[PDB]
Amino acid sequence: AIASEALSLLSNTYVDGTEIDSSLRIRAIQQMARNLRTVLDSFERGTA
Amino acid sequence: MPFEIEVLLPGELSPAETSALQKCEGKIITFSTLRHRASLVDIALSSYYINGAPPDTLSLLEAYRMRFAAVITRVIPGKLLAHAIGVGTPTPGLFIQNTSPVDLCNGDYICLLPPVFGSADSIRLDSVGLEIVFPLTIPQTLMREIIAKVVARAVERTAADVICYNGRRYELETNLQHRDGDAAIRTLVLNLMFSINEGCLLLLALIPTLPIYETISSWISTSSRLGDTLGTRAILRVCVFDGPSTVHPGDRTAVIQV
Amino acid sequence: AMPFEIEVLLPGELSPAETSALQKCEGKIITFSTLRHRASLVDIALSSYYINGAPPDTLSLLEAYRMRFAAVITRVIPGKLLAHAIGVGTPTPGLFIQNTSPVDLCNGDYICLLPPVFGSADSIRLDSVGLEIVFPLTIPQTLMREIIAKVVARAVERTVICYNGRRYEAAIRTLVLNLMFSINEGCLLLLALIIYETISSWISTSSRLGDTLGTRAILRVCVFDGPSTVHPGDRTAVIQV
Amino acid sequence: ELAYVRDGVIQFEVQQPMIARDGPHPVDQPVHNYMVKRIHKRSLSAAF
Amino acid sequence: VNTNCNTLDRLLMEAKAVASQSSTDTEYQFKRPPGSTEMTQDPCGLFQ
Repeated sequence: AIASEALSLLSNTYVDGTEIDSSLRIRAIQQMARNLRTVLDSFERGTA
Repeated sequence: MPFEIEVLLPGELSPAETSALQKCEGKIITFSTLRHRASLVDIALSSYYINGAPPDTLSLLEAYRMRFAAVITRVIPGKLLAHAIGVGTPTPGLFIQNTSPVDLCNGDYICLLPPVFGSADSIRLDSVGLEIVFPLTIPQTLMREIIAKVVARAVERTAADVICYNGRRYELETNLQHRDGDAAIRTLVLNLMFSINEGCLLLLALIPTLPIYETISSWISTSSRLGDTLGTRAILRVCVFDGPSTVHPGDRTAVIQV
Repeated sequence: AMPFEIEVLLPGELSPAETSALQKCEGKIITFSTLRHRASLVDIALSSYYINGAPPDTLSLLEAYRMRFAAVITRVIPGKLLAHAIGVGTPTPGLFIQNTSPVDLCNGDYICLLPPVFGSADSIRLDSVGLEIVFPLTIPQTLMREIIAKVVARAVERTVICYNGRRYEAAIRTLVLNLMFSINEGCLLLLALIIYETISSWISTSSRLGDTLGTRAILRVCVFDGPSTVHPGDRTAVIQV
Repeated sequence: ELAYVRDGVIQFEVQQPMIARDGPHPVDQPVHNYMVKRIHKRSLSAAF
Repeated sequence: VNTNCNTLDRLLMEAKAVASQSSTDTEYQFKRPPGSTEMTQDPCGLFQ
């Protein structure tokens, strides 16, 4: 799942040329990607 | 030399209960023995126990006289501290607060009495489970009125509670009695005798009008230490420099050690 | 660890002999209502005591003298008065005393005070302002009871004091209205034991009168390079506590 | 971005002046005040 | 212990360094003085 008021940021991007590019992107993108790859490696694992 | 006591706290209790007791800054406790290294169970209510049995209001009084009083001032964010007040002479005057609803004046004689007005702010604990009790700070003058009328029912206990002050009337409570509180009555069954000698029959030879000197000296010393054991003895003295002249309940004050 | 000071306010244009009497008056013990660095004169005069129309009798004047703060007067600038405040733990001064009592004193004994019952012989009568400044006595705490009980044992019948080797010899008439029956009540309560509001008086009133007539000493004498006996009217060193 | 946020306590400190009096005595100066404050979010929309 | 419903395993948490249960000096077995510090080991009152 993805939580509301945080699923809303990745449901669409209305930003254009953000000034502070590091404040609220990596704590969202990395935090969600460490999960988006756990679900993928889950298929790599459940075969065993 | 202010003999310092260090009572550092185990960490099992979450950081909330340190800010829940930080409303208890500058309050007194009574140590059984004295040493610069101690623990937290040393002054929890379970340490004031007797026989493994819950003490009463009376067997809690004779506990104070033996155990030393000290003034805590500051909760170090890691440990605790106390200024041993009974014997040594701390040059910087220790701050206390008056948890008892009774107004103070500049120059009072405060003593230690277990709570009677109805409720206090003793704190419990959920990890280690230590119940630390507090005493109250009160003037000697009204305390001598309290102990009389508590023993007034203590002598009814082995035979067969409202006081006025400040325009106020505060009740007191009395636990279940112990058949040995004997000793709590043996404070005056020995004292009433040492008040009368051959010079006290003439004190009846002049009654309808309102070898004698020895009864006019011997009785005087008796009268000071009739309640010194029957109660306790003021350990401090109050004085303020340029604050408001009246100390209210629930607030700090400035005292000095006798 | 610094000392306390009290500064007394003095009026102006006083006669040049009473203002000299304050040059004759140094070393006595003065009792203070509250410790304040800005202090007037009248506050340590007899008029700022427990007056209910009359100067306070010793029956409660002793209670005041014990409840009130203490001090020792020292050298006086022609302008203002300097006196050291004692009773808090003021550290290690060169503190002396002037004994104001008809009794004698030796070296190595505790000194306390008591309210005068004898006279008003050494106090200052400032007839210009109409205000009286009074002072207590200084007796050893070996005689605190042997000075009090001995004069009132005489005062019970109507209704020689020895120390160091000098064979020497109103405010009391109110005090005996609370003591004659203070022991007759023990006599009665011996029969009353062998009611809940009968023990309500005696234990509390006896204890109100007991702590106060078993007093403790606040000064003790000391001399390093000097005599070993101080007579009434000297200036010799002591130590607080 | 006041959207990907839950709460904040922006607490500040003030002074407590002490009028320097005459000859000393123990007063034991106060330490700080340190009041803490809560944050509350409102919002408003339109219709067109 | 009032937390009987908040745990799913604690036996391995509660059996390391329990305090002493009796005096270690007396000619007899007296009780534990409240000024004790000895962490004796007890497998006995563990499972009863």
